[PDB]
Amino acid sequence: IQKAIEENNNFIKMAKEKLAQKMESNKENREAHLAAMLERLQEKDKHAEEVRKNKEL
Amino acid sequence: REIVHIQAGQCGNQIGAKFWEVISDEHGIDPTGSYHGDSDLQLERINVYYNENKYVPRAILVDLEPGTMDSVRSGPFGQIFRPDNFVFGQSGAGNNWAKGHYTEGAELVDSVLDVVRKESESCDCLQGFQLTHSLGGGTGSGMGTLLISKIREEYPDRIMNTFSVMPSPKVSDTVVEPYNATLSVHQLVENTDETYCIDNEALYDICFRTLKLTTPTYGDLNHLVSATMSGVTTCLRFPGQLNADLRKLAVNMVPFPRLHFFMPGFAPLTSYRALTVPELTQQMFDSKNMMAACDPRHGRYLTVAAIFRGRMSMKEVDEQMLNVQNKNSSYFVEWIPNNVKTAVCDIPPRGLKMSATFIGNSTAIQELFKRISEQFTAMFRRKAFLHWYTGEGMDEMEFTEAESNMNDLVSEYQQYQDA
Ligand SMILES: *[C@H]1CC(=O)C/C(C)=C\C=C\C(=O)O[C@H]([C@H](O)NC(=O)/C=C\C=C\C)C/C(C)=C/[C@@H]2CSC[C@H](C1)O2
Ligand SMILES: Nc1nc2c(ncn2[C@@H]2O[C@H](COP(=O)(O)OP(=O)(O)O)[C@@H](O)[C@H]2O)c(=O)[nH]1
Ligand SMILES: [Ca+2]
Ligand SMILES: [Mg+2]
Repeated sequence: IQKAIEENNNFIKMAKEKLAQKMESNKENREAHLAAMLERLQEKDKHAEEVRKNKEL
Repeated sequence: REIVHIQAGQCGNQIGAKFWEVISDEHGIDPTGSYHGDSDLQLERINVYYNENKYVPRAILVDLEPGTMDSVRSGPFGQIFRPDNFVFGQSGAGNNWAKGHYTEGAELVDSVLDVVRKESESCDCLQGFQLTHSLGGGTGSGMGTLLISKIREEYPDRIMNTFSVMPSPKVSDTVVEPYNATLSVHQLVENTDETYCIDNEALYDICFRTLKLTTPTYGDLNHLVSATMSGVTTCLRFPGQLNADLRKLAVNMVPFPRLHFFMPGFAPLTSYRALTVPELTQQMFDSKNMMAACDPRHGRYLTVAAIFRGRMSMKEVDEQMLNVQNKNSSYFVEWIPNNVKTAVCDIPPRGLKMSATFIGNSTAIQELFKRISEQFTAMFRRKAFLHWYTGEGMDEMEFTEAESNMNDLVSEYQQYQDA
């Protein structure tokens, strides 16, 4: 009976932990995809600044 | 004097209910526990099975789900049982020996022992216990053998007797029956003094081939069983000389402690006509009237008890019983002299002027263990269906050990068959 309790508990534990690790990895990945996208868009705004500066000469 | 009766699980409660209906009728006890019979023979040994102007079965009803015990309570003699003697859980055992023996059964077993103790404690001189169960399910098999072990610990000098229904593929509920039966047989070998082996395949074939019932129900099978249980307990329950208590029966029937598995039989079994003592005797010894699906001509009798019931010539009984032994002497081991004993009770079963019941300790019972062993191995070699057991905490090694122990039993029977 102790063995059966232990293995049920260990199953819960491992399922809990695996899920926590996937939801964190997923979150960091999604965030990074978004941050990269926004950084490209910001490079473009900086480039448009330079164009308008280049025009002023 | 007193025997305490325990019935566990679906099969165990269903046959146990029928046993109590049948013996209550024989002892003149009505469904309200009142005595309305007309022979003092009925009451002389009533306290063996009944506490006392009412008579109440010394019976404990156990299960891990409520349904069969609800039917018992509603059934014919359902109000005769003491209400405190119904002990049941809710979760069930799922046809799983591990659930009965180790997990669910473990939660309920102490409450069963409380009731066992209360019944034992008002006994003037408890002789021991009789348990009805199947070996193929979860509760009767796993929890029933757990109970037997716990009773032995608390009453180690009392006799333990079982009526144990052995599974068959031909009359089967689940594929895991051979696992549950192998695990149980290992317990019975160590912890019972006497086990009546009742094969569901034998019951079916008797119903189908001999009784001409086209489609047998469990009800049909249990009718057979309850008739046989009545026959085999006759000498416990009525005045007499021979096998009159559980311990005397064991001393006469069990020459080696492990070889305590008996093949019972009943006669008559036919599809109004008078039966003769010759006919009873011949039918009682015929393989087709025996309830373990083993051919006694494939082995030898170590010991036999025969019980005749009804008005009949004691002289002709002794005569025919000597004819069978003298005519078939090779099937009786010669190194146990006078190994067949005969009792006679005047009271017949209901509906019959005359009957006979056979209890054989035959080396042919090896065939029943071998069959279960082969069905166990076919699955266990592929570890099939084991997850149901391992999920309750059991290890494979316990299955290996049960299989070995049952194969050992088979070898032990073979040795004495050859001796
Ligand atoms: C249970 C009986 C019941 O539900 C239905 C009826 C009406 C009868 C069943 C009879 C039966 O099974 O009988 C066998 C056997 O078939 N009978 C004979 O062979 C009779 C005469 C032979 C002459 C040559 C015997 C049997 C198992 C009877 C038991 C005794 S214990 C109580 C049950 C009642 O019947
Ligand atoms: N003879 C007979 N066999 C039964 C009966 N009910 C179940 N069985 C058999 O018993 C085994 C299943 O065990 P069961 O008693 O139903 O399970 P439990 O309730 O967990 O003990 C199988 O071998 C079935 O064929 C019954 O009323 N009579
Ligand atoms: Ca539980
Ligand atoms: Mg069942």
